[PDB]
Amino acid sequence: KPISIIGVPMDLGQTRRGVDMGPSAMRYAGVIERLERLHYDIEDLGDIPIGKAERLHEQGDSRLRNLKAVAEANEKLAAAVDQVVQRGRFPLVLGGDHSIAIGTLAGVAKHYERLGVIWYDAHGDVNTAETSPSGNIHGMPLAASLGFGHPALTQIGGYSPKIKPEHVVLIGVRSLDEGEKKFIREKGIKIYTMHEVDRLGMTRVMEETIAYLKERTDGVHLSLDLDGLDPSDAPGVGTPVIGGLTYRESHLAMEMLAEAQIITSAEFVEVNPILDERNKTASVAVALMGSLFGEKLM
Amino acid sequence: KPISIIGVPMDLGQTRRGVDMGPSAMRYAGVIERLERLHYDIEDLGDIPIGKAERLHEQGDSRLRNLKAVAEANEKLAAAVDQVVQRGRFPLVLGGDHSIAIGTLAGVAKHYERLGVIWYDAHGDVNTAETSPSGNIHGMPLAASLGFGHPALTQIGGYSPKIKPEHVVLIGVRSLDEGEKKFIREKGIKIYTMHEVDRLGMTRVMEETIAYLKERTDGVHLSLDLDGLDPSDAPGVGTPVIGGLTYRESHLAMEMLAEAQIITSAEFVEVNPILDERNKTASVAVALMGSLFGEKLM
Amino acid sequence: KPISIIGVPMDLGQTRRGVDMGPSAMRYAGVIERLERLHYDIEDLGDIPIGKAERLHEQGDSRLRNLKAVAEANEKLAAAVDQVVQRGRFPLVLGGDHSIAIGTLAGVAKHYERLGVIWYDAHGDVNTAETSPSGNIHGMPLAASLGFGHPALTQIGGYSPKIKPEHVVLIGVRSLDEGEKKFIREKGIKIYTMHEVDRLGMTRVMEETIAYLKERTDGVHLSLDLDGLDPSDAPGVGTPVIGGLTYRESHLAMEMLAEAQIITSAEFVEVNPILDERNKTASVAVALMGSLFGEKLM
Amino acid sequence: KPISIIGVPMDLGQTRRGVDMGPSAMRYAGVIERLERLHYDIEDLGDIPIGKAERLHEQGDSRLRNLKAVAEANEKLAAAVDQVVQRGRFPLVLGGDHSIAIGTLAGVAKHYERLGVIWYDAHGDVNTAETSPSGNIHGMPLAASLGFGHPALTQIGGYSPKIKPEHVVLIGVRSLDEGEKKFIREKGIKIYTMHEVDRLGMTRVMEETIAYLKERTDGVHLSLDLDGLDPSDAPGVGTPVIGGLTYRESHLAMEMLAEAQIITSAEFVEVNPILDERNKTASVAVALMGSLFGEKLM
Amino acid sequence: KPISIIGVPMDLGQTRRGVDMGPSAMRYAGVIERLERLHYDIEDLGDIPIGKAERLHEQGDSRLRNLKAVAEANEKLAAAVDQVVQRGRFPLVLGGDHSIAIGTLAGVAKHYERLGVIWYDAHGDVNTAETSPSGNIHGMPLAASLGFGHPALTQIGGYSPKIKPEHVVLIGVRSLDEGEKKFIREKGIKIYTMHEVDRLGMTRVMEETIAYLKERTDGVHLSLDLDGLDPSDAPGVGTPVIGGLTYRESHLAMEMLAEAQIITSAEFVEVNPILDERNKTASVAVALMGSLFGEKLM
Amino acid sequence: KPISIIGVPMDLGQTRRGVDMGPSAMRYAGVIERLERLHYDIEDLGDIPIGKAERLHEQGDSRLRNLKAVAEANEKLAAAVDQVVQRGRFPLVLGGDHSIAIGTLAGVAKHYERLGVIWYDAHGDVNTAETSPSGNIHGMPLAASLGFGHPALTQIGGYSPKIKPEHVVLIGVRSLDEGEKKFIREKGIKIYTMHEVDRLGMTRVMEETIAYLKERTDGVHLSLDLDGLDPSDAPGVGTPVIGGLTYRESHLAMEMLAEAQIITSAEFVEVNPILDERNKTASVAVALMGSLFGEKLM
Ligand SMILES: N[C@@H](CCCC[NH3+])C(=O)O
Ligand SMILES: N[C@@H](CCCC[NH3+])C(=O)O
Ligand SMILES: N[C@@H](CCCC[NH3+])C(=O)O
Ligand SMILES: N[C@@H](CCCC[NH3+])C(=O)O
Ligand SMILES: N[C@@H](CCCC[NH3+])C(=O)O
Ligand SMILES: N[C@@H](CCCC[NH3+])C(=O)O
Ligand SMILES: [Mn+2]
Ligand SMILES: [Mn+2]
Ligand SMILES: [Mn+2]
Ligand SMILES: [Mn+2]
Ligand SMILES: [Mn+2]
Ligand SMILES: [Mn+2]
Ligand SMILES: [Mn+2]
Ligand SMILES: [Mn+2]
Ligand SMILES: [Mn+2]
Ligand SMILES: [Mn+2]
Ligand SMILES: [Mn+2]
Ligand SMILES: [Mn+2]
Repeated sequence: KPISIIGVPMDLGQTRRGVDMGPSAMRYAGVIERLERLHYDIEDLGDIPIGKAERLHEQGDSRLRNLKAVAEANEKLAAAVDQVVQRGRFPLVLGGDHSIAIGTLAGVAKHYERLGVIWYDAHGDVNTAETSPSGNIHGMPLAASLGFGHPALTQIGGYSPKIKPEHVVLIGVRSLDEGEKKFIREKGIKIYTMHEVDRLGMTRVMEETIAYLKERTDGVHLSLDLDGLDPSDAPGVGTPVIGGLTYRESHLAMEMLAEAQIITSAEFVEVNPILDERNKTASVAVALMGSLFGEKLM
Repeated sequence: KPISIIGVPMDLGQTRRGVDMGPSAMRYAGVIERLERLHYDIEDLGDIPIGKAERLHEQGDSRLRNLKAVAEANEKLAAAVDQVVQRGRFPLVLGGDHSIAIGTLAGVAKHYERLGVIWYDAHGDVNTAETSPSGNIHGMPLAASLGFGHPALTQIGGYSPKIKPEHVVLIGVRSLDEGEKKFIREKGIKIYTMHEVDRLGMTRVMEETIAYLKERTDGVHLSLDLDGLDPSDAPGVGTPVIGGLTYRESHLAMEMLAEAQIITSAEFVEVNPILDERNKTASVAVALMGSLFGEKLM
Repeated sequence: KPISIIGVPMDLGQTRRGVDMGPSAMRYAGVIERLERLHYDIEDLGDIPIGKAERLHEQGDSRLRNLKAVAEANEKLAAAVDQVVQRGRFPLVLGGDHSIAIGTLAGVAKHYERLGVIWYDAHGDVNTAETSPSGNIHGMPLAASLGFGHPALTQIGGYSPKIKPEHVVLIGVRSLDEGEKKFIREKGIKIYTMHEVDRLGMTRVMEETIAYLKERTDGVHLSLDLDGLDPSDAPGVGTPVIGGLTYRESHLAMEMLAEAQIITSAEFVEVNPILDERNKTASVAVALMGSLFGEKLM
Repeated sequence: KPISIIGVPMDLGQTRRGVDMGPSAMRYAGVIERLERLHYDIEDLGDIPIGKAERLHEQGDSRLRNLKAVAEANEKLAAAVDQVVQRGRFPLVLGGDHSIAIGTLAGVAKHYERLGVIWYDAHGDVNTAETSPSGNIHGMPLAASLGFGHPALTQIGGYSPKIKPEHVVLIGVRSLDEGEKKFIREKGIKIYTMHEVDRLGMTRVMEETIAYLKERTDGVHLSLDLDGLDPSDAPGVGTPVIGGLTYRESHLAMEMLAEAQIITSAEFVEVNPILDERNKTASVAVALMGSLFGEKLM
Repeated sequence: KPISIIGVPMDLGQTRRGVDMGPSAMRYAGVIERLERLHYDIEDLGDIPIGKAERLHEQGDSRLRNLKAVAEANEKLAAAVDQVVQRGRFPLVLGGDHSIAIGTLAGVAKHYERLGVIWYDAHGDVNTAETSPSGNIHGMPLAASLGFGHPALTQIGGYSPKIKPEHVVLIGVRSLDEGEKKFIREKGIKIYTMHEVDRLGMTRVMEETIAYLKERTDGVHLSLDLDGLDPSDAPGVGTPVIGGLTYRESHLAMEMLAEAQIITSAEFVEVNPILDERNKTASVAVALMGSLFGEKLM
Repeated sequence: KPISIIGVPMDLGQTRRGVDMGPSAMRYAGVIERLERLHYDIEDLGDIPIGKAERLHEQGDSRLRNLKAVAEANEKLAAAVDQVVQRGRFPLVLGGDHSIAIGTLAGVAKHYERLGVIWYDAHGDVNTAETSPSGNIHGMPLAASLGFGHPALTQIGGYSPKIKPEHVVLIGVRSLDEGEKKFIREKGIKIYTMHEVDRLGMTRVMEETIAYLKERTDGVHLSLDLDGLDPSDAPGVGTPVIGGLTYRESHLAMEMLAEAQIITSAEFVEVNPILDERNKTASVAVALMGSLFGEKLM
């Protein structure tokens, strides 16, 4: 299927400057060339225009920083993603902080009966204004997409929820807020923390994940946050957490997904050039995209 | 069960300065806070007073450096640990070179019919004056606790041996003196060298270890030497050996032990701030303690 | 005097991706805040729109890569800078590869009888299509501004030359192409290579430079290329050259310039986040700007 | 003159754990051996007992954290230093955060008509409860010794002030709070910030400093804070500030002082093993002490 | 069986200087000492004399650089290896770029009915003048040994092919040229790329490899290219490729081979001191050789 | 004057393996290319054949390790150097441990009435069997050349002494053995330790050195030991000593010597690839050679 790249230079879902440079860092790491090589009809649709954050004092509220700007940008993203899907192309979204998942999922989900999601990350991203210890929307996209959160975020695209809890698989988690542990537990979301990765190995984790979703969804969205990988492998992220997934485990994960042919949409987020060591993180993301799209060693 | 912390600023069992700073580096790495967060009744009993070593030429055996001072301090530790166990609390001992295991085991062992020991280390620590290539008592604690060595060491606490060979499991070993290989072989001590860890995986090694001990002991003491981990993960150790256990394997190990609920006492040793990179090693110890005491990702 | 910031996300004057991210890396390194603290009326005019380069095979000269797009963008910059000077504000230009000096000098020069230029760099940037070993316009801005090169470059702003050779002082030079050595020699441009910096000391070099220019110009433009500093201090540059100016020498230089009160415009260029170590280079630029604008230790 | 070493494991004048390990890190870096080699009658008097900080809520006040504990410890230090001086020995104090300077100066000053002070540091340490942005007493010792501050600190030793402003020379300063700049300016304290070091060179700075003091004091106290050196040379400090004095400049400074024979008392502070890279900082301090006490290359 | 060491200071099969220093870096890393310790009758036969590259204008070597010189050196190597085998000694060949495999296999193969080969590498080394993107013979030894390539290479030793495709097992591959992918695919060579290593694990991979070869060969040659290990573990190699085999995986591999007792000859290649970090790579090689030759942890 | 390169792969004058690799690491760092570029008639005469160390039990060398082998190699070197000088060519000797200076000076000195020597080093290299704390001849070449030491060393070339103490200038010294301090002091050798470099600066030091020698010699030999530079700049050396000469200071030194046109012969020694970081040290050497031979920035 042809691919359309949409850059979302988003940094409103958080407070550290630099993550808005993620889309072009990956471009500069050679994302187009890498995929053309695999014989893809790749198209770069450019970047979604992101506004300037409204003063904290007139925004949606403290627990939801930049609510309106984040919401607006996500609306635009959702429209772009929708069009791409309508054109029969695979939407490959580049971030940008994780709050963009709200827009991506909004543009995609409506096209599937039962959309599944693989959240490759160090965090669960299932906070709400109530549970968030930061007020940063980049830590709420999964919860919002499940229909839990401020309506300005849960209603992006004019519908909700985008996916069901039983259709989500979290992988690589190692940093959950108390509220989130409760949410995951209560909503019954399938999760493989680093404990399971270390205990079962990435091969079993991926095998179980693929089987689980293939068995109950009609499309699967890969929402990959680079902080899911260990900071030594992906140093350029806003909220790094040690003891993460290795460079090799991540390639095995992408290769298995490619092999399974279940990924129908994808986004690579949280790449921050300003916190990186010579674009290493954007490079990992591009290499991972290569594997996901079929690049093989033999 | 409530926890009591006992610091043993010991460096007499070896020759490199700095390991005596281990207890406070771990305190500064936040050991109390980490455990309080887990809802424990944690108490810090302070540090055992360590004497000064007498003139080497006045010492009566070069194969046992600082014997008197090491024995003396270990007696004190044994008393302290005994007191804690008597009070119904779990003794968490912080080192300090590994020779302190002699005191810890002396204070604990007497309270169990068949105490088991998990020696997580790169070394066997089973030397004697006869086999030691260094004369450093920090390389003799396991042998001494098994009743093999100078009576000044084997009789701490007024009894011997503290544990039986068939109740010991060595994990992470990769540096054994010839005499030690003979000792382990002949005494029939269960050992998983890096070869087994690589070949079987930490999960299998830990499963077998837990099953083995749970099946024949009434308490299990964890004697964790930070040099068991790779020097890249735990740089601050006096006798580093490459090709060690990773940060993740160690967390998995602690997590499985916690899960099994078999650990009845523990000690974290060989942390040396002076050979470290910004307290990294002390921090690893604290994070591993978190996992040992039940800290979970989900 | 109030300051106006103009970002020029330019990478057309060279071939390595990333230098276009320079303006925002410096913004993220806190340029506005640093200057506001000094009590300045600082204004950020945004970024000059940079077009896309036309097909190389369609371009009419390989010795002048991206000539049209580079000229076009420089025209825009010149207009913007002119506007700022007309408004009685100091133009602070952020790059972006060094080819932007053509636009900056074009907008400024017209306002002075004898504009002086301090070129703090590892290179002379005095190549022409004839002498350039690369065809990269970023290595030609000083020559072009002196009226030497392709008219598309020498005529930006509708006039030429912008400055006279006798009013230029090169500092920190350590990498000159043969043609450039000839140019500097023949045009009689004052130059302090690393040999002079080492031999005389930065203090003497700066004293002589300030006296020289103050004695014959009515305004002085500081064109600071971060690659003038040693790669260990400023790693994020496209063409690093070892044996450069230290962090301290650069602060002393800026401090002496501020003290002299001769700088009437300035530009900080060649910052590339993608070749950097956690925005270090952009940070150095911001700290140097602080000193240039009067920041003092006591 | 014979030397007496007094360790002051102080961390109450600040908030980061670890600086209390400074005295023994330097001991472990071999301070005694280094000085014995120079044929000194060196004596180690041990460490001053430091209490536990009183709860913020019952202490002297917010702007003066741990006031009573700091004061008390300084009283003890002053008594110890006084005795040493009375015994005709040179007092060499090892810290420990800089607040210990209050005790050292109290024990020394009373023995001189006009005691001079060389404050080798990145900071001025002339804050008061009024000007302090932290409430940390380690940033007030110089001001307190000049008689400016809370009486609990200004009256240590039963007298004040300990020295006169005109008898103080600050060297290496590069991080002053606004209040401090005012204090220095108004009290007329001689200061050589990094600007002067870069501009005049360490040789001239030291020459001027030595002449200045030799010309008006009857004894000179060297209060050396390791953060005075660049963080790359002395990484183990609580409040590092970039762009500092090099390893060589510091040795030249010590060698010139030794040569001048004007230093009558000294203290090396802020060494923190826990923030260091393999005791590098304590090692620098010991090497510097070697130079100060006469160690020469030829 | 007694061991004979033959150094082959070869760098003709490639273009980066330094790999000719491989043999002595390993000797300096203690290869003799390490093997003597295991009680071997080790003999060092010295180095094969290698020639100088003749003028390109003279002889042609665009697709086959240094053909004559590489061929002549390999003839010498083949003779030396043959003699050692004839003397009933195990030939341990130290390189030197991988083109030396042509000579090693030529001297060994003729002595076995069905010689097997384990090619531990990041590359396939199965290029031909036709498929090679570099013209570097160090990327053609496996193809040449299989009887595919220039006769000057395929006929070394006076016979061809040296081994059969079905008796070859590639391990650690992660960088194959298109032509090589086709070759491996068509020739039916057994291969475990990093995908298989990650998916099955090194234990499984080695078990399958040993059973596969033991089941159909009468001897097995280990051709170990240090670049098979990740660049972080073996930095000193001419063509590093990230995402490689770890230091522990490699030890496990060597330990299992020793255990299986199937290796009848071996070579360690591509060690380049000039691209290394303090002989780290030569050190890993010596360590791996120790394991291969029976060194055990217990 | 035409240049002849003579490699001396010597490691007999010391005990750490690797320094014998110095000559080719420099060749690989591009020494020929660098000098040809300066339009020199450069010739590479190859390497002096060096022997193997004979059994300690056989010949004695505790205070004079490898005496016979070091002496014999130096005789060969002396002949080679003599011939080159006889042919009217400048002898450029590449080491190899510093003991080779004995052979270089032996081949050169006889051709001058008053040969001067600039010993750029961290050490004095003026030990004798009596004063040497190591028995390593690489720490005795200067003393031996001055006619002090074992006759096997002092008589190389059939004459002694090669030079006079008053014609020697040591630069960069920071590590002298007590006996050496006495020797230098008593022999009246001119020396600039790091204290003088720091105090006077490299410009002053070189000016004084050039005027001193130019005023009383008819030729000057540059004996440059890379360990004279700081270990951060030249990491690959057998006996590094911190607080050394910077990369820039060394270039200035070479630039001033070239300018003075007083150097008539030279040798670059102690380069050890095996203790280096990617040939960095050999690279610095080649760079310094370029400056020495006239390479200029302008
Ligand atoms: N859970 C944290 C971190 C989220 C990071 C998202 N990129 C929060 O909600 O603030
Ligand atoms: N086995 C060695 C090293 C022991 C290290 C103990 N911490 C010895 O006995 O000396
Ligand atoms: N002088 C070289 C390098 C210039 C670098 C400019 N930023 C050239 O003209 O290509
Ligand atoms: N000036 C700052 C830092 C002082 C650091 C003293 N060691 C303060 O007063 O908080
Ligand atoms: N496959 C590449 C790299 C080979 C590397 C061999 N050591 C080539 O043939 O050029
Ligand atoms: N002075 C010491 C070190 C000399 C190093 C010579 N390269 C010695 O003679 O052993
Ligand atoms: Mn995350
Ligand atoms: Mn996320
Ligand atoms: Mn151990
Ligand atoms: Mn141990
Ligand atoms: Mn430049
Ligand atoms: Mn430039
Ligand atoms: Mn300070
Ligand atoms: Mn201070
Ligand atoms: Mn390879
Ligand atoms: Mn290979
Ligand atoms: Mn030396
Ligand atoms: Mn030397």
